[PDB]
Amino acid sequence: EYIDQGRNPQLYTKECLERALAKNEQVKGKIDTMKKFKSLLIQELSKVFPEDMAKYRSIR
Amino acid sequence: RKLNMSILINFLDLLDILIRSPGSIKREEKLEDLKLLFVHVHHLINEYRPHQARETLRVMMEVQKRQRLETAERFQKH
Amino acid sequence: LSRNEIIQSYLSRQSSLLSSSARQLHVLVPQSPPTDLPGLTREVTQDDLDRIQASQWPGVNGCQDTQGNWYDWTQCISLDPHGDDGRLNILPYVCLD
Amino acid sequence: GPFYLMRELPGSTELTGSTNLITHYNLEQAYNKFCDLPGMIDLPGSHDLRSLIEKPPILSSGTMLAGFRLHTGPL
Repeated sequence: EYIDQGRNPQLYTKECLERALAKNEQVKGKIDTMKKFKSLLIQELSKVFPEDMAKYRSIR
Repeated sequence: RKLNMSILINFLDLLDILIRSPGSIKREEKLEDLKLLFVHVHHLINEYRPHQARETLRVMMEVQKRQRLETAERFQKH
Repeated sequence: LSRNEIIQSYLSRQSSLLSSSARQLHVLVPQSPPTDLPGLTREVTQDDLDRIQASQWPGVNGCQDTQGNWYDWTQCISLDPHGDDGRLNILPYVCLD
Repeated sequence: GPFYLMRELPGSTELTGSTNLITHYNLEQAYNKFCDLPGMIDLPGSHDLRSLIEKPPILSSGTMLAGFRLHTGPL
């Protein structure tokens, strides 16, 4: 179909590579926000529950 | 208190599942696991419900007794 | 489910906080090895019933507190477990009538 | 002591979506190259209806006898 449009199929290669990097960017970003949220949660729970988060950081 | 802290720590371990290996088998266990914990947190406090029931009878009786004596004293003054 | 937006997320915030909510907490209560029917097994006596009627018993007849104020079961307790202006309001345990 | 229903977290860094999947999958140099073949083939030929019929056949998917039966005059 891109040959029907008269372009290079190299453009289709570029677009498949770009969509691969787009999905990898989105997934790494979601995992990074989960990392920041876990860090914030353990900070605030260590503020409010000292001994329990101490034993959790011990056990890990 | 143990089940509260266990619920929070299993939520943190579910976050560790979602960080490390989302395709693991354990998350299904984990999405079952804290469910069982939540069931117990309800099942313990439902066991406060007969006790609360019995206890409200007790305080009702005390209030009942007090009101009788108050009316008695009120009437005697009159 | 599909989309959460600033206004709707803030609606979730105020609804959840209005459902839920210097220390001013209750005085901690330890474990209790003497319990009356199973644990200590007191033959029905009289000091325990007089304590449950007249005196202050902090596990049975009420909830005690820091700053000293006693609250029995029919009252509502105002506390502040956080360092904020938001106050926890424990409702009464019995609610007579 | 231990909390209820603690268990072992998975292996520290197995395959995730947080890695660079392309560089792990050996596809980096192709991207670094990449980031018309009608024109690149018109380097060879002249230019680049019935070609729509060519693309439609693409979307759908006795030589001596022909030279002997190809009789037609010049003018």
